[PDB]
Amino acid sequence: SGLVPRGSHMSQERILDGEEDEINHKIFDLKRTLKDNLPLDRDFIDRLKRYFKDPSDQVLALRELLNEKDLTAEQVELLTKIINEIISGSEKSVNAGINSAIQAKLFGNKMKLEPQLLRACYRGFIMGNISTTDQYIEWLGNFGFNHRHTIVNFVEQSLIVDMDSEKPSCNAYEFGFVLSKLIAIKMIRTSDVIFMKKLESSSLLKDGSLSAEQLLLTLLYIFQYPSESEQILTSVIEVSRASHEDSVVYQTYLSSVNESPHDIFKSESEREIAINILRELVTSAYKKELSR
Repeated sequence: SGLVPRGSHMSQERILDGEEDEINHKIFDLKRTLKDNLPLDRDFIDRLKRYFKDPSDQVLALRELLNEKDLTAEQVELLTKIINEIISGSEKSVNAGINSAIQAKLFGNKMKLEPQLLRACYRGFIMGNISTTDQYIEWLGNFGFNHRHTIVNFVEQSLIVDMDSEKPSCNAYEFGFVLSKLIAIKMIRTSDVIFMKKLESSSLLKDGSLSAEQLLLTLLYIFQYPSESEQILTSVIEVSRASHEDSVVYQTYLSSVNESPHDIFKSESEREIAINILRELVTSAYKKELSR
C-alpha cells in the first residue's frame, strides 16, 4: 500500500440520491428502525432499498448506521451481513460508485449535471464492453458537445481516486485495462481537437450550415468504417458545395487523419485505407476543379 492509513469515515456524504436534508431524514428513519431500541432486520431491507434504489447508496447508508456508538452487539453482525449481500457479485459497481462520488459531485456542480448521472458514467466506463469510438459517441450523445472533453477529465480523476481508495473497484491488472482504455479515449480527444482546428482554418463552420457535432461524428465513423469514407462524407458535400469547393472539405479530413494518433484505427492497414480513399477524393476534386 503501504503507509497511507486508508481511511475512511464519511459515507453519508457519498450518497447521491436526493438532497442533504432528504437523505438525512432517510438515514435517521433507519437509525430509528432501529439500532437504538433493538428490532428486527427483515423487510427493513425493503425499506432501505425503497429509500435508496442504488446499491452504492444502500451500502453507504448501512456504513453510517454502523457508526452508531452502542455498540452492541449481534446488531453489528446483521448490519455487516446485509452489506455483504448487496455488495456480493457487484463489488466493482458498488466500489466504483462509492469511490467516485465526490468527483461526481465536484464535476456535477461544474458541468451543471446531476451527480448520479456521472456515477453511472464512471461505472459504465469501467464495466462496459464497447469500443473506444462507441464510448466517445455515447458520451457525446448523452452529455453534449460542450461536455465531451470535460467528461473524460471526470473519468480520469475518478480513476485516480479509485486507484487510491482503500477499496478499489478493480485489481492492478484490471485498472491496467482501464488505463489503456482511457489513453485510447484521450487519443480520440486529441484528434477531436486536431479536427476542430482544421475546420477553423477551412471556416467550414463559420456560417452555421454545418454542425461541429455532426462533422465530428463523421470523423468518428471514418475511424470505424474507413472503406466507407466517401459515403460518410456525402451529406457534408451536399451542404458544403454552396460555399466550398469539394477538395477543401476532403483536405480537412485527410490532414486531420494524417496528423492524428495512429492507434485510433483498428490497425495501420485500416488507417492506410482511410488515407488512400481521402487522397483519391482530394486528387479527383482538384483535377475536376482546375480542368475545368
